[PDB]
Amino acid sequence: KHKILHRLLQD
Amino acid sequence: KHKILHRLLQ
Amino acid sequence: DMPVERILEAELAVEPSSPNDPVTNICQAADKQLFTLVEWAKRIPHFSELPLDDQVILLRAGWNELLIASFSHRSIAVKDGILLATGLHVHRNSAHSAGVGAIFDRVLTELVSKMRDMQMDKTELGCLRAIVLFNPDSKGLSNPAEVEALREKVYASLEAYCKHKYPEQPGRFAKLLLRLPALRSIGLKCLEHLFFFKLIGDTPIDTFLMEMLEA
Amino acid sequence: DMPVERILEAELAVESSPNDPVTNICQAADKQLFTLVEWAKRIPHFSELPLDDQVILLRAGWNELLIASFSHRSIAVKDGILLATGLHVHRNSAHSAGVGAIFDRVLTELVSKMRDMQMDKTELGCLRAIVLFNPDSKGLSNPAEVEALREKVYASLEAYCKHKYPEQPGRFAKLLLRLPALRSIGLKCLEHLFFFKLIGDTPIDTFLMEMLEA
Ligand SMILES: Cc1ccc(-c2ccccc2)cc1-c1cc(/C=C/C(=O)O)ccc1O
Ligand SMILES: Cc1ccc(-c2ccccc2)cc1-c1cc(/C=C/C(=O)O)ccc1O
Ligand SMILES: [Cl-]
Ligand SMILES: [Cl-]
Repeated sequence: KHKILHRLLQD
Repeated sequence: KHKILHRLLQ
Repeated sequence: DMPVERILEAELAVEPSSPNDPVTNICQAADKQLFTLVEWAKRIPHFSELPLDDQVILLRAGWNELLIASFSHRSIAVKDGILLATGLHVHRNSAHSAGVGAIFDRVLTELVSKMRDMQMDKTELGCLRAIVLFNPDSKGLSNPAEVEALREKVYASLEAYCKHKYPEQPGRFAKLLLRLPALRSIGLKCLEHLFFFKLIGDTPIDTFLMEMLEA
Repeated sequence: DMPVERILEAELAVESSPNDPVTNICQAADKQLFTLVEWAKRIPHFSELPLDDQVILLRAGWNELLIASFSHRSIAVKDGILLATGLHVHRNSAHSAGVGAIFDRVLTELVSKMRDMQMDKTELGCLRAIVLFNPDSKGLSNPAEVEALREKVYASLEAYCKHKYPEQPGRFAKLLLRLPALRSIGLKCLEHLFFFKLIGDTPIDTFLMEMLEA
């Protein structure tokens, strides 16, 4: 999974 | 000993 | 175009004993500051223009040095210690009692005290961190050249800032840059500690910090 | 005074079994340590430091100093490293010997970058001199003196860069921003070397072994 960073970047 | 370096620096 | 003023704004927008306390506090603080790091990076000119996958690569490759730079500069005021973002002051005896004594000593001698002695200001800090963010060596970038170009713009603006602000110190810009090798090897040693904290269960699970370690 | 011409003089004065690359790496590193001492003596003012500080500096920096040199030596090699033994290490061979990941990093972060910017021997020598005069080295009797020598080197390099490459105002900065990669590559190479020692690949009683156990 490991998408904490992606979602934060996406606003 | 570990003085290889020391002797070469002379 | 890369104005130091925007980089300063980014800095100012985000940045105002048990032997177990330092490790607990370090894990809490690192996780806290990761969420804050994302807000910082988005405020750096042109970072948000990069492809999403590249922004991810750059933050995954740089977060640790980025945070180490920040807590080091924050600590300029502390007497012989570190100021974590949790408000905890790690001092020498506690750091050694916690198993992070040797890196404590290196951080003070190689980063905090050098930052303190030259009076590194927040514009200079922010430009150095922007340089680390825009790391063209990061693996997997879709266009290392545009990241390299952004890095070049940062240190161009940085040099001009230093020469315009500290005209009497011609070597100041080089001196700033030459603190990045220390930042690199201190980051590696801090990271090595984290992995050991993870192995033995000191790190809280299911965090943004754990994602950086597992990704 | 720190004339860039002396530093170039110092540079010019000195410069398929899975098991071949490691054997050759150890033989090459040991060989180049003897040459490194003669190089360091040719760097202005190094020989005037106290002996104990000269020892500290070379023990703190020999690894990055040798990596800088074989990386620059390899600019002409096609996708490979030219070791001081004469062995050309190429990618498949490096991976079969257990040094694949560091091979890739050295090519992408040092050799290719040295090649693309056409780093010249004076620039290499000044970077190595900066590495040599490392004021962070632990135990120096007088870090401030070593920092002063470092400062003289990069002042001289900067001015060299501005008078030889007027069109490239960022060149001086670019040279320095290759030191962080040299630092982490050095750390990885050193980790390999302690593993080669652990498992008995390193020959004993050598000058390389003295660096690892001093
Ligand atoms: C992992 C680690 C291990 C050890 C250390 C350490 C320990 C004693 C003295 C100096 C440093 C710091 C971090 C770390 C903290 C932070 C906290 C930052 C903040 O509080 O602002 C971020 C990244 C890190 O790698
Ligand atoms: C230890 C190590 C481990 C791995 C590597 C390596 C492996 C594959 C590709 C690139 C590098 C080099 C050295 C090393 C060699 C030398 C040889 C230098 C020369 O031939 O001039 C000196 C210092 C060193 O740390
Ligand atoms: Cl320095
Ligand atoms: Cl760079």
